[PDB]
Amino acid sequence: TPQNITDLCAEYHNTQIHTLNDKIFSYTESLAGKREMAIITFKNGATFQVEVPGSQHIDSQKKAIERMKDTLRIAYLTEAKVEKLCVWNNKTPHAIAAISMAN
Amino acid sequence: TPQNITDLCAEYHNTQIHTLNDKIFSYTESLAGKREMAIITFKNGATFQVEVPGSQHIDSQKKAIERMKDTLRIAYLTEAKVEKLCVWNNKTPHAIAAISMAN
Amino acid sequence: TPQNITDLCAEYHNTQIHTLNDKIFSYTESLAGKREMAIITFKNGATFQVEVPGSQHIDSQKKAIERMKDTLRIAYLTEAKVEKLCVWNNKTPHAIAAISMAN
Amino acid sequence: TPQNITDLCAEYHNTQIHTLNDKIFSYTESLAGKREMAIITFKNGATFQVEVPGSQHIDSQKKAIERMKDTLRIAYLTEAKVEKLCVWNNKTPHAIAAISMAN
Amino acid sequence: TPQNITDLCAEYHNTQIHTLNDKIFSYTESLAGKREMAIITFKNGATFQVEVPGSQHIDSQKKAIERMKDTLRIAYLTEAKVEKLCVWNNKTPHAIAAISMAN
Ligand SMILES: CC(=O)N[C@@H]1[C@@H](O[C@@H]2O[C@@H](C)[C@@H](O)[C@@H](O)[C@@H]2O)[C@H](O[C@@H]2O[C@H](CO)[C@H](O)[C@H](O)[C@H]2O)[C@@H](CO)O[C@@H]1O
Ligand SMILES: CC(=O)N[C@@H]1[C@@H](O[C@@H]2O[C@@H](C)[C@@H](O)[C@@H](O)[C@@H]2O)[C@H](O[C@@H]2O[C@H](CO)[C@H](O)[C@H](O)[C@H]2O)[C@@H](CO)O[C@@H]1O
Ligand SMILES: CC(=O)N[C@@H]1[C@@H](O[C@@H]2O[C@@H](C)[C@@H](O)[C@@H](O)[C@@H]2O)[C@H](O[C@@H]2O[C@H](CO)[C@H](O)[C@H](O)[C@H]2O)[C@@H](CO)O[C@@H]1O
Ligand SMILES: CC(=O)N[C@@H]1[C@@H](O[C@@H]2O[C@@H](C)[C@@H](O)[C@@H](O)[C@@H]2O)[C@H](O[C@@H]2O[C@H](CO)[C@H](O)[C@H](O)[C@H]2O)[C@@H](CO)O[C@H]1O
Ligand SMILES: CC(=O)N[C@@H]1[C@@H](O[C@@H]2O[C@@H](C)[C@@H](O)[C@@H](O)[C@@H]2O)[C@H](O[C@@H]2O[C@H](CO)[C@H](O)[C@H](O)[C@H]2O)[C@@H](CO)O[C@H]1O
Ligand SMILES: [Ca+2]
Ligand SMILES: [Ca+2]
Ligand SMILES: [Ca+2]
Ligand SMILES: [Ca+2]
Ligand SMILES: [Ca+2]
Repeated sequence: TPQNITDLCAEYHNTQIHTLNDKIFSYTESLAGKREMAIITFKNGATFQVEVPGSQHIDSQKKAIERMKDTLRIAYLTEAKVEKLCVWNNKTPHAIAAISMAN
Repeated sequence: TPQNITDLCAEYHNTQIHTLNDKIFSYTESLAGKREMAIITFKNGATFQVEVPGSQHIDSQKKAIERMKDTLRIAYLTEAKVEKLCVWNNKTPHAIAAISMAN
Repeated sequence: TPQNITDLCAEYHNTQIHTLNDKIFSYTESLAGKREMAIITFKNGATFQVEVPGSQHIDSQKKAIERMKDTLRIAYLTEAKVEKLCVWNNKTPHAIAAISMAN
Repeated sequence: TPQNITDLCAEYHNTQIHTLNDKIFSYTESLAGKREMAIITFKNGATFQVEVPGSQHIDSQKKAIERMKDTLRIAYLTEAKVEKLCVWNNKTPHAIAAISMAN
Repeated sequence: TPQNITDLCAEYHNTQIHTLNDKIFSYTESLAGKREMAIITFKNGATFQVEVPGSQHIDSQKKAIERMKDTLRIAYLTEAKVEKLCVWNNKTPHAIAAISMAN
């Protein structure tokens, strides 16, 4: 299996790496019906979503989606540096597929 | 798909953005029957709930309701600055739909 | 809908408010069969349980029971000041219905 | 309903209280099949498990077993002082039934 | 039942102990389809996965797999020293079976 986010991201169609090397600037979370999601931004204005669970997910990606929103919240609150995100770039905002964190 | 809490709130009827730019002053949680809910307040007396799950919520919102109460608890304990709340204003106290945090 | 713990407590029979204004002194939790519960005390010796889930609880409370134990453990570990508890006072020890944290 | 760990421990056969008054020295966790468990140690070498779930457990204990593992991990990572453990002494290592924390 | 990670690790085929005595250098998390997993690395370049749940795993392991990803995330964010890992060495990268923390 790939051993880093760059290699993991490159296996998938319609994906790309954003290199942030920065903490999350804002964290937004919604419980509204059909927008049960999180949205993050960085200081540079880059904005990312964790997608609303739907038909494009295999429904074990379901637990993974919830984990990812947990990780973004704790990263925000701990000012953890986000190294890279692997995103689907065919969504607006870009939708997070993977995150890497390093000091 | 919205990129911020203001645009997301505008997708919903009978909602309003409140801007607090302040940490939560009090956090209340209840397990009592029919009042399984959370209430937050700010120093200025603004008071909001996460509603008891009911018929105004769809299946997809149930997990998000639990998530939002987790988020408010950790935000209170971290003294995290709350930027904005998107709220349903036909409820008293007003009911949270979404939160944004930035500092 | 109540906007504070005192008003919420008054919607039930056999409840009362304790005003602690103090951090949790001790936190005890048990996985022993039929005693799957938590117990907290304060420096003045006031002692409270989260009750074992049983037939006296409705389905909607089961998540909220789990949540309350999560809340008491993180409040203990962060030395958070507990303002008030709403408790059923026909249990020994008093059983927690709601909690408020402020200051 | 007991009001302290010592009184809870005395409801059960084959138990005893260990009085540690110290933080957890090591935390071990396993996902290997048939050893889905946690093990903690103290500096003096006292060693305790949270049992692998099985037919020795009633249904109401399964959430509490998961909770106890959560509690031990956060206790370890916060260096929380463990006052007492109630354990079954007919297991090797001794199996945790309850924990109390105080400072 | 084993009392430490080395003895646990000797219970399985195709496993070995790695002794790190270091905090995790990076934490990677993916929800990408069929690759829902975490990857950690240490400063020496040692790289480990928590494997995607699949047919090598029995039902009793599924909660433990999710727990182990929770553990690595919080270990990462607390800069907790990892003492040893027990891994399956017939995977790439080596797959985590168990973890011990001590400092
Ligand atoms: C506890 C209390 O009475 N506080 C009030 C504020 O009202 C609460 O908070 C607002 C946001 C809402 O959730 C109310 O239902 C609560 O009782 C009150 O805020 C104003 O409330 C009105 C309600 O229609 C509008 O939301 C305004 O936009 C708010 O400014 C303030 C000011 O009147 O006074 C107390 O702090
Ligand atoms: C361990 C012990 O005996 N503690 C007592 C207090 O009682 C405990 O805490 C109260 C809140 C209740 O849960 C009891 O069942 C516990 O044993 C005791 O508190 C008073 O308790 C009575 C009820 O029995 C009323 O609730 C009063 O409002 C409480 O002040 C205090 C003071 O009497 O003494 C020991 O700390
Ligand atoms: C190539 C890389 O990114 N790192 C390597 C180490 O290998 C990685 O980590 C090990 C533990 C294993 O998961 C490999 O699959 C990874 O690529 C490599 O560690 C040694 O790896 C060998 C197996 O190839 C043995 O497991 C040794 O015990 C490990 O120390 C080291 C060489 O020491 O080089 C880079 O750090
Ligand atoms: C809120 C906003 O419009 N911000 C702009 C950035 O765009 C956002 O973030 C990127 C990563 C995508 O999720 C966008 O959909 C989102 O609106 C914008 O970032 C650039 O977006 C490009 C696509 O339009 C592309 O992904 C590029 O890689 C990325 O750098 C930046 C720079 O143009 O400006 C912000 O204001
Ligand atoms: C690794 C080791 O040998 N530790 C010693 C303790 O034993 C461990 O911890 C106890 C609580 C049990 O879980 C043991 O199975 C485990 O090895 C030892 O504890 C004493 O062990 C006695 C018999 O093994 C008996 O259980 C007794 O209750 C307990 O106090 C302590 C104290 O002598 O020393 C460690 O070195
Ligand atoms: Ca800062
Ligand atoms: Ca402060
Ligand atoms: Ca202190
Ligand atoms: Ca220390
Ligand atoms: Ca550091």
